[PDB]
Amino acid sequence: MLKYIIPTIMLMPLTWLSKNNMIWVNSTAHSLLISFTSLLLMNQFGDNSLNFSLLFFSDSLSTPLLILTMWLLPLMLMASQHHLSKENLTRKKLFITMLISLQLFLIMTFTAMELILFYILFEATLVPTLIIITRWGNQTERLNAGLYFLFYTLAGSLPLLVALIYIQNTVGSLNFLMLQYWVQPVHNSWSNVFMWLACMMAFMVKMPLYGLHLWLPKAHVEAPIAGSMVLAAVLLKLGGYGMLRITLILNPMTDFMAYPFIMLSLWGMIMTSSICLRQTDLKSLIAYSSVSHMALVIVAILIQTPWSYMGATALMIAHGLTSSMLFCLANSNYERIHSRTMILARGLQTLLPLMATWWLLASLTNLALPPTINLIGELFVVMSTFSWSNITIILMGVNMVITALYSLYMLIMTQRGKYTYHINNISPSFTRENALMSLHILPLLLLTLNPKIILGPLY
Amino acid sequence: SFPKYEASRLSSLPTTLDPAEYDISSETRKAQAERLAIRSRLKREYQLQYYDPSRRGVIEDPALVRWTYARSANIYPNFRPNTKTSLLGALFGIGPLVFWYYVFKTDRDRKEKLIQEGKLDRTFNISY
Amino acid sequence: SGDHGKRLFIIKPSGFY
Amino acid sequence: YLTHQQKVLRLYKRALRHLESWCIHRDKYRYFACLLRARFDEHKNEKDMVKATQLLREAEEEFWHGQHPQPYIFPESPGGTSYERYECYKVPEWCLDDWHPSEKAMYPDYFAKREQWKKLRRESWEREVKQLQEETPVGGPRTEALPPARKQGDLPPLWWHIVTRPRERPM
Amino acid sequence: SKMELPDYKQWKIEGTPLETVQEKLAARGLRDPWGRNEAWRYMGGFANNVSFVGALLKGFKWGFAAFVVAIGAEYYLESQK
Amino acid sequence: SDAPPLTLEGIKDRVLYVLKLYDKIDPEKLSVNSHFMKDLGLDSLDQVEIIMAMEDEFGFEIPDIDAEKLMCPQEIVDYIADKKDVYE
Amino acid sequence: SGYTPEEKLRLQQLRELRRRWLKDQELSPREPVLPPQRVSPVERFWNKFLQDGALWKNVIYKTYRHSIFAFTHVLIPVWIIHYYLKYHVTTKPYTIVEKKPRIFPGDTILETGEVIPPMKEFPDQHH
Amino acid sequence: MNMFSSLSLVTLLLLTMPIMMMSFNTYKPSNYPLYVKTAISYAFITSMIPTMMFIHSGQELIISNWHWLTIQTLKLSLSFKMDYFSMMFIPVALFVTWSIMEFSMWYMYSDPNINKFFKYLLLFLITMLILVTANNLFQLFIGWEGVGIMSFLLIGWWYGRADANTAALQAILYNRIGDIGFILAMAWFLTNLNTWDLQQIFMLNPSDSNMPLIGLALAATGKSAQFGLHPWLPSAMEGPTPVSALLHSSTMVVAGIFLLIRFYPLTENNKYIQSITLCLGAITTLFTAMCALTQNDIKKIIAFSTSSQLGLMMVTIGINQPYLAFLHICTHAFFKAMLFMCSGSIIHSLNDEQDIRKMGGLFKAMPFTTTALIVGSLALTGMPFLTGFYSKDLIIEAANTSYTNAWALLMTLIATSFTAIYSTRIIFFALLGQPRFPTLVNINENNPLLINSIKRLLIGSLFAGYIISNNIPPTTIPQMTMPYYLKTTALIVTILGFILALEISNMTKNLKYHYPSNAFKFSTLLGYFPTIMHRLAPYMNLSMSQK
Amino acid sequence: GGGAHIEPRYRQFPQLT
Amino acid sequence: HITKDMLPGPYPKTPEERAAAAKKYNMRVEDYEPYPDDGTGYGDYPKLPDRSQQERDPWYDWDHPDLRLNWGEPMHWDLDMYIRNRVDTSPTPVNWNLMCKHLFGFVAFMLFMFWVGETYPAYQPVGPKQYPYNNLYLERGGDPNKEPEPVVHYEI
Amino acid sequence: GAHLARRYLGDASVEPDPLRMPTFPPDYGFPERKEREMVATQQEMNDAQLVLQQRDYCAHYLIRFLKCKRDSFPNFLACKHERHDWDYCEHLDYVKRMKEFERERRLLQRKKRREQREAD
Ligand SMILES: C[C@H](CCC(=O)O)[C@H]1CC[C@H]2[C@@H]3[C@H](O)C[C@@H]4C[C@H](O)CC[C@]4(C)[C@H]3C[C@H](O)[C@]12C
Ligand SMILES: *C(=O)CCCCCCCCCCCCC
Repeated sequence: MLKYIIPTIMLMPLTWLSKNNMIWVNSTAHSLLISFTSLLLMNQFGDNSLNFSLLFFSDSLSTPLLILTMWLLPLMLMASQHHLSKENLTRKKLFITMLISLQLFLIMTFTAMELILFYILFEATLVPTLIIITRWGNQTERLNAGLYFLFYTLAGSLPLLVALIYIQNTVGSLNFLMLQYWVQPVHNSWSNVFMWLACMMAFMVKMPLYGLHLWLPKAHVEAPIAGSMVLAAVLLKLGGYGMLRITLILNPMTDFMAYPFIMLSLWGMIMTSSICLRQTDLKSLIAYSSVSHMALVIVAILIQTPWSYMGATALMIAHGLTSSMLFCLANSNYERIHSRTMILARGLQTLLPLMATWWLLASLTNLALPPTINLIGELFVVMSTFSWSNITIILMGVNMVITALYSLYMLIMTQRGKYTYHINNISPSFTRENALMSLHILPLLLLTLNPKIILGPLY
Repeated sequence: SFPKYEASRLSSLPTTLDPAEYDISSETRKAQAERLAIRSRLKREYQLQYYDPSRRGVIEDPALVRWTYARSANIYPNFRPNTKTSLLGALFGIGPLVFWYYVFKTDRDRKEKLIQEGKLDRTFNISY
Repeated sequence: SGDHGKRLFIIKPSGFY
Repeated sequence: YLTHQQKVLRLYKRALRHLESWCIHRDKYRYFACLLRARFDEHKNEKDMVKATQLLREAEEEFWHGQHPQPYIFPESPGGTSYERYECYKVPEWCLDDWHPSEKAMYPDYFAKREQWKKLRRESWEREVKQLQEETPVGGPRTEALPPARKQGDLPPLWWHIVTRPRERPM
Repeated sequence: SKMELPDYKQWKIEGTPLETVQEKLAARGLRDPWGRNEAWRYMGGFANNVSFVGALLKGFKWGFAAFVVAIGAEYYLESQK
Repeated sequence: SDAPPLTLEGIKDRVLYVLKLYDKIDPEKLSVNSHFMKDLGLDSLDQVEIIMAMEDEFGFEIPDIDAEKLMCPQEIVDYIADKKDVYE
Repeated sequence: SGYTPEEKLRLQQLRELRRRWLKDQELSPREPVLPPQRVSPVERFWNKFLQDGALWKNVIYKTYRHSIFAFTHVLIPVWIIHYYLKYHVTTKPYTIVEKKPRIFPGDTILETGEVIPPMKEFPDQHH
Repeated sequence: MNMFSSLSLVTLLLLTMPIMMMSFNTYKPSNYPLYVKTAISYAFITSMIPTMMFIHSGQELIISNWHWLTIQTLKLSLSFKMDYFSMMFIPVALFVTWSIMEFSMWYMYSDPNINKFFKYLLLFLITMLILVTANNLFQLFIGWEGVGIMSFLLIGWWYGRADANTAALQAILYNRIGDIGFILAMAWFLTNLNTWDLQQIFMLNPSDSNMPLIGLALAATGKSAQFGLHPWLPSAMEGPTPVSALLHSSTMVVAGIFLLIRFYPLTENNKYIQSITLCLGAITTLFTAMCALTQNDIKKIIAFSTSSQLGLMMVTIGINQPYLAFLHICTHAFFKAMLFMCSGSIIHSLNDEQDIRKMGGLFKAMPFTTTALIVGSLALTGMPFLTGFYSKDLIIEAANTSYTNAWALLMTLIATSFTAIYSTRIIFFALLGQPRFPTLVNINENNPLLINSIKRLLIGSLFAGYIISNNIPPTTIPQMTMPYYLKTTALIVTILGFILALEISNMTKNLKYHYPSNAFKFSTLLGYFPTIMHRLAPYMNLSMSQK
Repeated sequence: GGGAHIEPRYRQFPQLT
Repeated sequence: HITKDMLPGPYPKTPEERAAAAKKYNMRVEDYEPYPDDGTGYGDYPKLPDRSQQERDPWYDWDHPDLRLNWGEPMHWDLDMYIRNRVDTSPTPVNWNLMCKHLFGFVAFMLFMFWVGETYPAYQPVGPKQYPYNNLYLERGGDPNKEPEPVVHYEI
Repeated sequence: GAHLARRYLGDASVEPDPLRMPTFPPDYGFPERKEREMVATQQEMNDAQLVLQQRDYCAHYLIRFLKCKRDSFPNFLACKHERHDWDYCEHLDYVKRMKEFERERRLLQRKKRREQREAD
């Protein structure tokens, strides 16, 4: 796994030693190049995962998230340069460096062979994000939302540290491969009930979970387009990774502890979908929309059915590709009207023909149009709930409906409408803007041709 | 005869049956004129920018911002121990959740025993 | 079509790009 | 506002249309139309303001249960068959600027005159500002009516878009 | 193009129900102000129009005439084997 | 629908020919610019009927506010010519 | 009343401003100036060859435009489909399953020379 | 065999070749509009070669031509189900599409995006054909959504018109709701059963299939616009007439019933589905006509006029008539779609006028239009030997001569006469009476292209429906024996509708003032189901969302 | 559009063929 | 770049504070009044009519005739939900309760009548469509090992 | 429905229940009932590829209808006469269906009078 870590590092001198005007190109050229080598990680095996050394390893589940992250760095740069053109030379190198490190932590995160090492990198991954969101934020309203991240450490990380340590002392090791064979039946006790909360509450907040989501709508409202993409495309997906792996040792306790979590989503999905119809912001509408899809994953992981895991893998993938594109698509308008309000500009299909083609294209797969992977996973999970419980179909049906209702509305409100008379800076779509969307939509469909690469490890 | 329509939230009254507008006195003449001039001044104030070639951008509406601003109401209003809405309002958001707690749980508890006794059909069931 | 000429100019978005 | 005197007309013309759709047939329509106008001429000579004020309440309370179940509406007017059906094709004029050079090379002549059209959109703008400051009451302008240009060569202020507003049929 | 507009006294109520309104209007003590306006809806080449019975029986004369020949031809083509 | 063209000269009689069937007017006294109230000795209530005929004649509604002021045939032509953007 | 003198005078300007303005929407004979663009000779062949028409010599052109579809859009795909069908589909089990052909009285089978026993004599209804 | 299967799959791929030419290359602009039509023309021929072989051999072929996916003990493929329905329903759809194909090449000459217009018309056709030929629920599901989405754009072609945006989402809202049962059905066949391939589903013959079928019942509730999820189907008439002609008259609306037929072996034994479906059509089949008796919109009336025909189809399935109901699908499509096109002729000469009360004097002023209007109506009303009568007389056989609910047969005939009632109210204003259109005459239909379009679609109803009956092989024991009045009750009540409406129509000529009536408005205002359920329900979901 | 082969009328029977 | 004071704020509990709010959104003091002081916390925003956009005249030449909203006008707290696309509260054609109850009649009427017909359906007075071979026991796949009960439907 | 009306509006017992029909012994005074033969045995029906509902006693005629039909291709008006042989044979069965019912109807009506006097 070193063959991808060092060249990722090597971008840092390239980001710095490079000439003045080739800073963007050089990283873009190689960053795209590295992802090509990333595809090599698809050498999975039917019975065994891929174990390089004691420090990194990637199974079938890990790789698809790895490809998305590496595939996503160049796309983040493309959108970035428009708003950074005015910034001075030194800072751009600073911002670009954080992404390179952000990718470095991520790629090492999902490939980590030892849980604590994963725990360490998990905490590290946040640090670049906070700078990016804060240092180059889009607002100055001082929301004072620190308590949420303080709450994260209090109810999340910090408890997780103790439980991880406790397991090692008791079981004798935290190497996931060892855990496969030394996993012990976790009987019922008040201590274990406390241990269980330590292994999961940390990942629930990041997904996020309904009720615990207050940071996400306000995190995107301020994070720049460069910061937003990784957050919803990668950072949200960290929790599922650990939750899928960590849940290896929480049985049978999870058989009843999941219900308060399951109910939060099952009902959480509808609540978020409805509010989006009321939202007054392109990004915020996507925010809760993000909570919607992530809610489905939580249910899949907890029930731990062979189909749940398969469907969960694509939902993170498709949503990551979906929302990431939506932010870029939404941020395309921001490049003209410099606003997040959804009603300030309307009828843009009258002036941005090819832009609307993406809008219609992206929205189609947002609501899980068949046979796209957006629906393969989402439709995979819906069936699994039926064996767990037949009643669940009511909420999934309602959620899909409303998710189909607001998804087309946002498209309807903006593109299908009458142009704003006073607006007078709707310039034609630039090559960069259209190119960025195209890189998103295209592979999203291609994977539909071959589903065997994001089916998860159960396949 | 012609039973007058019962005014409802979803059915605004017809314009030519409201008794207010049939008589237009100073108590109505004064108000009507003030709004037009106020509306006119806004049009005049907006008319400059709309028909001024210099502008290249989007008008920063002050009405829109406040409308958007008011939506993001986070902590500024409201009091914690306000029994009128806190207890009942909190129910709309925590009430139905417990209702599902028994719905699915009862079936699964119900379902499990049947399997323990074979009282449910699974003979051709694999996907789970 | 129906009448010779009678051609009216079309205002369009700039399609080049 | 608008006075009840004009409010008489707002039911005179509208009531016919629902009657018109009810009449359907042409001979019926004129005859029934004469029936309605005859009723109007029952009180058309009534000059009592109290009664004329009071001779409109029932009419509005009378028409409600006579209104058409599916009243007819003209095509191009709001709610009609061609209600803004072609707004999706109408294109703003101000977008002319962003036209690519090669694209503009197809119509060299038309764009040449526009520069003069915009020319008087710029030079005339300054005096157009003052042109309202003699017809500008304090306390905000009383109405939104506008004056013409009291000279030669200029144009009434606040005119650019309406004069340059697209045509009814883009295609 | 030039759209020659015919004479404006062509539209009239004589011999058409438009004046039947006028005839009944005498008892009503008025007159239609637009008597000549809608004379075209019964003038100009719209005097005769087949009613519901005629609509279904549009052109059935020729088919009816040819129908008898066709059915008989079966006897003509079947009597001789 | 092939082409439903519109010409001001052709429209000229369409507005005026509407008056040519009125039973409250002498056709010859009427002029292109004649004011209805004074030159034609008419009234607003009578003027309402003329405005209506244009909607059956041409097929497009007329606002109540602007219908009244159209006391001149040229103005009525202007309303029809200007609303449909007909200039020749 | 009517459009007040200022309004009517205004309207004269506004309307004429539009009347004169709308005249700008036509085009000059050279405009819309399009570049030369190349021409494929076989299209040139019909351009000069179709300046006459004729009975037999007009359906030939329309027939020719209908000749392209026969092989380009139809015959080739069926070769592709059938070729792929012949080796890349038929060579697999249960990729194609066709219902066994019907069986009728008075029928013989090619394979084994099979025989379908004739049905019993009917009760001999009026027929 | 090889020839039969190989030549069959060409249509689906052949139709898609023009689409592949829209995303690529710029070789020949200005000729695509004809390009697509000829492909269907060519496609029809390749859609008739299977017709010959199928009838002679009855070779129902299921072709699995890929191994797409595989889960534990599952396998998905891009397969097709070459069988009776595809071989017999495809030719009609192309035939209608072929007529509509050339119809749209003229009507939409006013649209610069005409080329875009065809970029989607050919798309929908592809999805619909894939749907019917689908051998599995998933692949079948794909078409269930393609028709849903392709409708969205085509419904809302003129995106400016608020009616399009509201109506387009109204249908999408309903269309999605139907899928809830669809996704449910897959789950049940995945939990209790283990696959989504019809081979295993039918052979296993489920013993308790109430739940899976209940989802199927819902599937047709909104997609086919049955009552309870009906209102959207008329809403489609806020947009292009040619768009309404194919999607919402002949091709998409048939989806709801089709699934029940495609699952005929399962639907037979469970009568719980039959009753509600039988009753569902019963309430709808009259509620459509009962509403339609006094509606006053040419395009919407046709929609309602189509609605009742669709509403009755459920009753036909509700009476357990698998293959007899199938005929009503093809038979209705021909003229009704032609009526849309005929309504196009009226709207053309009228220059964008649609009120039924603004039409008349068209018997000789519109000779060709008048020509085909009666045949569809007479065929629609059940004229003997015509395309619509065969189903109308045949379908009423079992329902009135087999075990059925007492109330089910009640509305069965009450609306049956109403079927002809609005037709007379239509042909009256449409053709009878002196002209009532605006002063200027824009009437002209000497357009050869449309005459070709009318020619092709005028013939089929007269003769094709008759022809279709002969070739199809036996699959049922026809109930040729029954009381004469029951066999002729349709032959008795049929003439009543014309006369009864004629009694209603002509008495309105007399110069007598009118009188309001509640029922005159309850049916006219659509029973208040849309006027109410499309205000509060949006308000409930949205006004209550913020809390 | 062969040069207006149909000349529309005003309040008249259509100029058919 | 907008002043703090010109943004939504607390509930004004005195007319003097209310003076700004009405002025703030260009609403005369008479037309202005906010929600009741409670935990709802909707701020100093006004209480505009619960009406849709289609009700407003379109004939006026608005800045935004699409929305029928003029620049500088206030917006209903849920004006987004009252837009032309969304819920419409224009005058209705028929009486409210009766309109709702007009739906109630026909739909409620039909459901029960089916159950009435379910007890006494309609049919023909004929016997079963008789079949041979043990009532098609074997045709239906009946197990050959265990023969069914003998079936012979005699002539008549 | 005269039969529907007379059953419930009249005495319910007299009319045999359509679903449970037949409900009385086959030999309730009905001697020497000739058997109903089957021309086409199990083999022929199986190879005929016919819907079970399409399979009955009269179906042995139904085989003849299509046999000509398959060879009739491309034309279709060549096997018309053969159809009536099965249809008329089907026509007889419908009457039999009507005749089968009455033997159940008569017994219920007749038995009422016998029992009425047994306790009058
Ligand atoms: C290979 C050929 C190019 C021929 C050329 O040099 O113009 C390609 C390019 C343009 C195509 C044609 C155009 O798309 C339209 C032609 C006329 C009709 O629409 C039928 C298809 C039609 C016959 C097409 C056949 C083939 O696909 C063509 C003919
Ligand atoms: C019920 O479905 C039909 C209503 C008519 C019943 C017929 C009653 C009169 C004739 C009965 C004797 C003849 C047998 C039909």
